[PDB]
Amino acid sequence: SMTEYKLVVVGAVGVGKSALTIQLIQNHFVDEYDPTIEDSYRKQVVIDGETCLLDILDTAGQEEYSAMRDQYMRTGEGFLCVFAINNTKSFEDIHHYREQIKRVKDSEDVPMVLVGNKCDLPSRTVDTKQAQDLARSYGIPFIETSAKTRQGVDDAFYTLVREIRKHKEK
Amino acid sequence: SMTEYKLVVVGAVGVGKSALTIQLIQNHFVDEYDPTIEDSYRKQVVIDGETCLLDILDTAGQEEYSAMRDQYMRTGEGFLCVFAINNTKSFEDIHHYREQIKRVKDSEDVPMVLVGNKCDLPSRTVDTKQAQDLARSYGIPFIETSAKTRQGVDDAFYTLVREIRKHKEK
Amino acid sequence: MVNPTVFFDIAVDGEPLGRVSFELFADKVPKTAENFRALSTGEKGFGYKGSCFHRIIPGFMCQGGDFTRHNGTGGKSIYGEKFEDENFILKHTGPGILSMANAGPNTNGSQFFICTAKTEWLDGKHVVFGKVKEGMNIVEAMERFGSRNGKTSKKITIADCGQLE
Amino acid sequence: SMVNPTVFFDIAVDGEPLGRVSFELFADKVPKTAENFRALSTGEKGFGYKGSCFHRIIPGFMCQGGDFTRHNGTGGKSIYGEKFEDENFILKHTGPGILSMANAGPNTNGSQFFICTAKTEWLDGKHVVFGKVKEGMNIVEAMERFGSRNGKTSKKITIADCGQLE
Ligand SMILES: CCn1c(-c2cccnc2[C@H](C)OC)c2c3cc(ccc31)-c1cccc(c1)C[C@H](NC(=O)[C@H](C(C)C)N(C)C(C)=O)C(=O)N1CCC[C@H](N1)C(=O)OCC(C)(C)C2
Ligand SMILES: CCn1c(-c2cccnc2[C@H](C)OC)c2c3cc(ccc31)-c1cccc(c1)C[C@H](NC(=O)[C@H](C(C)C)N(C)C(C)=O)C(=O)N1CCC[C@H](N1)C(=O)OCC(C)(C)C2
Ligand SMILES: Nc1nc2c(ncn2[C@@H]2O[C@H](COP(=O)(O)OP(=O)(O)NP(=O)(O)O)[C@@H](O)[C@H]2O)c(=O)[nH]1
Ligand SMILES: Nc1nc2c(ncn2[C@@H]2O[C@H](COP(=O)(O)OP(=O)(O)NP(=O)(O)O)[C@@H](O)[C@H]2O)c(=O)[nH]1
Ligand SMILES: [Cl-]
Ligand SMILES: [Cl-]
Ligand SMILES: [Mg+2]
Ligand SMILES: [Mg+2]
Repeated sequence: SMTEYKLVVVGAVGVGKSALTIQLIQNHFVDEYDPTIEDSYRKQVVIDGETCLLDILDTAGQEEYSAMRDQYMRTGEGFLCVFAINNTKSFEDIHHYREQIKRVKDSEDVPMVLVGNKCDLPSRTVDTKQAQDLARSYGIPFIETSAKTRQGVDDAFYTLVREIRKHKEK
Repeated sequence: SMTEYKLVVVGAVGVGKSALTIQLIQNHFVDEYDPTIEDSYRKQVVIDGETCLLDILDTAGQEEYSAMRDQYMRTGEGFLCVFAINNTKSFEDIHHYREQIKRVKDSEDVPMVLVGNKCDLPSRTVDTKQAQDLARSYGIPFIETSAKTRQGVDDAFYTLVREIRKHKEK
Repeated sequence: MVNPTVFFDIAVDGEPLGRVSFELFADKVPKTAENFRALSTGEKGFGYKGSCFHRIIPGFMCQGGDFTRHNGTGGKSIYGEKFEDENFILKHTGPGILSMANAGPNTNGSQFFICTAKTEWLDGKHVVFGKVKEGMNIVEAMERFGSRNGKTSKKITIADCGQLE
Repeated sequence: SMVNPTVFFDIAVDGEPLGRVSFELFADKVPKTAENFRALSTGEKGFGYKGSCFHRIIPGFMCQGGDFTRHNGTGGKSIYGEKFEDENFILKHTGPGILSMANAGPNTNGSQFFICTAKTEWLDGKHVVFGKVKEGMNIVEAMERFGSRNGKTSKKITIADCGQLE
């Protein structure tokens, strides 16, 4: 039998939420930017020998519409929290997402993965160590990804599935 | 605040599952048949003064692929069980859909609404009393609809949300 | 003087749908009205003619005006790529209000939106500078081509545009 | 083949040539079903596949087409009438390139067919297998890329020409 996972991709405008999702789902990348309102995808995959149905909600980076954003967090089972390694403000924003998820879920233990995207670009402004230390302080995994080269894309989503499994089986 | 409900539309091939869903989401109807593989939609509504997001999974009428169909029922919170009032076999098929939902969800009390669609047509073979009697034996509501005229479309989906909310009170 | 009026002839996959005209509130928002007026006539050598209403969300608005990248990300004003928020005197009071799209404070270019409902949460963030005069029924038709995520079911364009006497 | 006919499709994407796919039809084992597909490919009865669309393409599974009557994935007709019976289940859906009849349940073969892009063994005993791709599996692989999870195609994939090869 299979198992379904409700993943939600969050992070600041332009960090690559959609590009990551499209690489996972459709195995391609383009430079052209299509700003998101809201998109949802379903994909069957095998993770660690188990058949999984991934439901992925690709959210917009904008920060308004708290009623809708809160509902995304209430329904979601795990959160891919994305910043870009060449966008310092997007990294500084990350703690807002952790705070909002903990507030809406009323818990300090929510499945989440910190993702430093655009790791192919030679314009880094956020050091890997800074992000590793922040994730360690939250008790969550951290991975660097590139939606362009595909580095880490499957691993980021599969790690999030593994975090949800651990939380549900605890 | 808001809530969200996962609604799943089931029933035999050709009964009007998609036409009903398209009326709710896109406010139109065409006579052309577009056989479903699988489609999902989202809509924000207010029901009994309470705002909610409706996630609607529009399933195919076919009965194979039990692993996928079981997953549809595990994740779904309420089911529209649709037959057509001019298709006696589709009415006879209803008990199968219901037994499957009960077994997958391990419960005799799952939110569901019996929907008798195509009530605009002059070729009825299932009378209202037959359907009301079946719905009464299940302890669920019966709603007659026409996706063509839009009669009962909102009522069918809103009634299902009401059934989910009643179930959650237990 | 009399606020200027401009028109858009809206098309659906190239076929005429109808005309929408707008009053531009030059009396209250002169710099922003003048940008939209000039982009509607094309007199600077660039502007709205041919561009798409790329984002239409039923219940909210029809957004368009990207004549530089043709993909919802671009646009430019007659003053440069961007210009400052002129004032917030006018509000998003109901259907037909014409307001500037933006990416945050002081980033007005060419993209704009026509409200199809009151959108009061945008007050103080988006500069309102005009309203539909004739053709709300055409805006209502445009709205039916939209969807939750703004993607349109057919391509909605400004086939012609200009200034009325 | 010394016994089985070969037919071809010239596939187009929004009218642009993509390539040719040819098929061996297993008339030796499935004669009635093979003969239907052959005659629909030559158009010799006055109707057939030329111009029709691959309306449902699902990557990892199959490319389905053959509705030349309703032109929307609901129709079909055979050279024997609107429908004909399942002839036999001798052959199985063993892998990419298998050509098999689409249907709406038992004994409802018409003209719709599918080309497998993977093994689809759960269809064995329910869909009549009657041929296989001979040349042009790379073209089928290229068609598969215009599909999606719900079968809808991003561009219109058509049989621009078709016929029988000696
Ligand atoms: C949470 C879902 N969600 C909703 C929402 C809220 C409540 C209920 N239901 C929903 C939707 C239906 O649930 C899927 C909204 C909404 C809006 C956005 C993203 C998600 C949203 C969103 C995304 C990008 C840009 C903007 C908004 C502002 C935008 N700017 C640009 O497009 C610039 C361009 C000018 C350069 N770009 C491209 C960048 C990146 O800045 C702009 O000025 N306007 C002009 C004014 C209406 C506004 N668009 C817009 O579309 O609001 C849609 C709206 C009203 C429904 C709000
Ligand atoms: C549960 C989701 N789901 C899946 C599935 C299973 C496992 C994993 N993931 C999925 C999908 C990806 O999850 C979204 C399938 C699938 C198939 C259907 C519906 C839903 C499905 C479906 C729907 C209508 C008709 C048919 C299948 C049979 C059909 N007949 C007609 O089209 C006739 C026509 C000939 C007159 N019509 C129109 C009617 C009504 O009968 C037919 O002969 N074939 C030729 C053989 C492959 C087959 N189509 C087909 O498309 O299989 C798709 C397939 C292989 C992915 C299975
Ligand atoms: N080099 C590189 N570019 C990337 C990468 N990921 C995204 N981009 C680029 O960054 C831009 C924004 O990407 P996108 O996925 O749309 O960002 P988003 O976070 O979904 N934005 P929004 O909040 O508007 O939905 C695009 O031009 C895209 O090609 C990456 O890993 N490497
Ligand atoms: N007169 C009338 N026709 C209807 C009504 N609802 C659906 N139809 C028609 O019945 C046919 C099948 O409808 P559709 O919604 O596709 O059925 P479905 O249950 O989704 N079929 P599937 O199982 O293949 O997904 C179409 O031709 C549609 O126009 C209705 O209320 N009245
Ligand atoms: Cl906004
Ligand atoms: Cl099937
Ligand atoms: Mg995005
Ligand atoms: Mg359907």
